[PDB]
Amino acid sequence: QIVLTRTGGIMSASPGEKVTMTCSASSSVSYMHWYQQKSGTSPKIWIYESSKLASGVPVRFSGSGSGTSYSLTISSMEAEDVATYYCQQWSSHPLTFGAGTKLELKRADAAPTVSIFPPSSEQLTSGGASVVCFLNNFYPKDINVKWKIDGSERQNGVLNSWTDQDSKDSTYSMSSTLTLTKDEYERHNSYTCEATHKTSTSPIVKS
Amino acid sequence: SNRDFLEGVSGATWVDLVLEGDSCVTIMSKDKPTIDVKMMNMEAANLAEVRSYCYLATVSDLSTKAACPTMGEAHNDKRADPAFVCRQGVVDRGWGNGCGLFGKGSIDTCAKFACSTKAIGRTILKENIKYEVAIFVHQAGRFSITPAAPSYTLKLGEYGEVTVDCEPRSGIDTNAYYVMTVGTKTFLVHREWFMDLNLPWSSAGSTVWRNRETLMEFEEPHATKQSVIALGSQEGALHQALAGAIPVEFSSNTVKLTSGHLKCRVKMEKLQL
Amino acid sequence: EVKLVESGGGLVLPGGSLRLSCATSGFTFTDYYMTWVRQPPGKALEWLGFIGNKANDYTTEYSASVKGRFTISRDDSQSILYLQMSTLRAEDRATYYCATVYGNYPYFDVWGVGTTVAVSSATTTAPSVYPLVPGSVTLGCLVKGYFPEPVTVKWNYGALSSGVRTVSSVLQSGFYSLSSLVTVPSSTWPSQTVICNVAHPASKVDLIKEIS
Repeated sequence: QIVLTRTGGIMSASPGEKVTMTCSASSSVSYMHWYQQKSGTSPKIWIYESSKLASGVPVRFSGSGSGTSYSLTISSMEAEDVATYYCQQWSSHPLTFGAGTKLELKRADAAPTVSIFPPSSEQLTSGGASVVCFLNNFYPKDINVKWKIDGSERQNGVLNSWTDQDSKDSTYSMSSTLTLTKDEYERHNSYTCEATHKTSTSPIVKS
Repeated sequence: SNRDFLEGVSGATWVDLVLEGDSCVTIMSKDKPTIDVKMMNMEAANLAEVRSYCYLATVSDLSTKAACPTMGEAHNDKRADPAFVCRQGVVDRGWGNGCGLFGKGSIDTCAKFACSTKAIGRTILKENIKYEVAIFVHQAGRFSITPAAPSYTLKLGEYGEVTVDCEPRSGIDTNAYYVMTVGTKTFLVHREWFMDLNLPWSSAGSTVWRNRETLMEFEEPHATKQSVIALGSQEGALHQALAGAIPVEFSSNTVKLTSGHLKCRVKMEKLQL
Repeated sequence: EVKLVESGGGLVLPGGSLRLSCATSGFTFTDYYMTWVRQPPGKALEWLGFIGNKANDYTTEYSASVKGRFTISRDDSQSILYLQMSTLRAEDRATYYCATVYGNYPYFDVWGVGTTVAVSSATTTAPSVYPLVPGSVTLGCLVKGYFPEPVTVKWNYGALSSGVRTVSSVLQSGFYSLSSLVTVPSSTWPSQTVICNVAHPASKVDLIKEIS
């Protein structure tokens, strides 16, 4: 089988900025197609027969390629171009896709709008509870999140949910949740969300 | 020859007579002169068109659209023009002709249909059939008689005149036969046999030939295009399967027959002693 | 325009079978080849097999991964595609897409919603939705203790669709957990209907809640 190893696993690009991903093939090839998939959406055909742009596709995009080396390039990066891009080969059997190149808009920063919600009584009924902090619209992605048992860094029972780049404003969002028991509400009193980023000198704590 | 011989009528001003495809009849009497009455001929007047078939089409304006596999149903744009006959087909395809996938590609072939020779079929009835009836006196002259206006008064001058009522029955089953015209020869086709022929046909003053494929060969496909021809003359193979019909002459928008006869009342009354 | 709506996704035990459907509309089905592609929960993108049209003897071709296991069939009479599946296992776990094929040099142009295929022996479970009430203003609905994925949340019956932030869900205790938050002017609360629709295709249920 002919394997399509994609160059540029993930990458960021500032608006107006020219972008280029590579499709390396483990064997000669006739043509290469490219698909665009926006988070949630099912793929879309975009570049076919190496360089012919699908319909609806902005003239900004373009594809070159011959033999084993192919690439597509966005002339001037833009927010609507934010997605994963896959290359397909046709010259041989079976049909092959690449792993995909994630394309992120490198925009301006934003304050992690931290929030929290007390354990909804519903589960406090049979010994069920866990505090959950929330961290919406914020850039860049990089962010350390922490809880504390009255000064005690707690890591046992903490799993997070890193979401993708919102399409309407290119921002992110995260969610963290502490867990061991529920019989532990009166068993302790100080809870914390010590979120640290680069859009604040002092690590945000809204808890 | 078939010059029959009668006698006025028992002290009356009339006679009832009958004629064949040729026969004439002399009518004698004491006082009034003798009158040779002949049925000269009968013809069909102004025949109207009912359906003309083609027997030598012309094919022009070729144009075959195509599509690989995975490119759906090839559609020829001319398929929107009535003058064109189109036959969607299928053909081998592959790399060798700009397709990345060997398989049956769609194809649509179009060609204009034109007619070069029509076999015009015509019809007749009572409102158009004439009957030549010559009349002599011992001076003469002829005339025609229709089922519409059967009678007729002939002024004979110093001899007098004569009314001639009539009943123009014939032999042919009117509204059961048609007047076919292949080439120059004209024939008499039998009702259905006519509108049962497999050929392209116009209708009543129509410009729309139907059942056209009959005369054009869609030849072996060919990735690029597809050859289409028109079949040779049918005149030949139309005369061959059309000799049992009645050979006739369509001389000048009229038709000579034979199966006819008149029963006429001859009002000799008006005749001078 | 074109319509490619998959159907027949659910949870099945390691070895079972399933027949996936792709009801199409907005075009002449028979005329076009057709294909199935699956996307694993890992982004990777696997072609499975395609099936020609009538005039091509319904020619089919399958990937090494599907030899024997599955076979694809075409209901040309109703514009329907099927992918009969047998003896599933860990790898077959994915989201299965149904696309038409097109172009001189074939490419999958119009894909479809996709449909979710989970393979495991664990048990179905109706989630535990709770009221994430504000202790402007930001609310939401917590959704824990459920299996298998996916769940579906909405607000105001699909109406309210701006400021909505329904996060991803992570595995733990053989369980999925997803959260959700949305925001409106602190002036229109609680002066308007605050409801979070939450459907669970696994146990075929819903819970029209309301965060008072």
